[PDB]
Amino acid sequence: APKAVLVGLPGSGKSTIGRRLAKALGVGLLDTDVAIEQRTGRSIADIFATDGEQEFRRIEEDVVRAALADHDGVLSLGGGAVTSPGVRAALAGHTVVYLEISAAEGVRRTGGNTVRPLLAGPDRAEKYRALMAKRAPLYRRVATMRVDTNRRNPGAVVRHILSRLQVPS
Ligand SMILES: O=C(O)C1=C[C@@H](O)[C@@H](O)[C@H](O)C1
Ligand SMILES: [Cl-]
Ligand SMILES: [Cl-]
Ligand SMILES: [Mg+2]
Ligand SMILES: [Mg+2]
Ligand SMILES: [Mg+2]
Repeated sequence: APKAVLVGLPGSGKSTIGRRLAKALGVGLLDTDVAIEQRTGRSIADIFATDGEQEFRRIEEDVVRAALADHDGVLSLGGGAVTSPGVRAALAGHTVVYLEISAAEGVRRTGGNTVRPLLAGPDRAEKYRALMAKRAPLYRRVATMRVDTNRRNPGAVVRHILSRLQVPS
């Protein structure tokens, strides 16, 4: 089972923190979005476009649950996985690091050409605020450590992580 599960909105640093925390802990990183693409042979965008979000969430839940059982390193969950009650259930007992980010920073960090079915223009900031407002309690409900990625150098936030995993609380 994972040493740590990372959750948070798109732009919260899951891929990069993932990478640094994993190196620090000395194991592999698995991103459940990547795992979904590997298992299905499909892009996430095609699943959303052609089959819809609800089908995506069921697939995702299955993959997340498998990963929680079979992966031994750092696991990063796609931003919306926590909207699935079964995903929340499966996370019980695990170490769950919530990467918290404000809307301004998250919006800036997600504005390139990455395809994002649930975060595409116009009014991307409005869409980001809506995801944040809805998902905030869900992230909080599952997390065991929360770290602020707004301003600290990643390498830093991670220190809050390696150190924090190690001592009581
Ligand atoms: O915020 C979301 O719900 C998503 C985030 C991505 O990681 C992908 O899992 C997908 O585009 C859905
Ligand atoms: Cl790594
Ligand atoms: Cl899901
Ligand atoms: Mg990096
Ligand atoms: Mg894709
Ligand atoms: Mg299916």
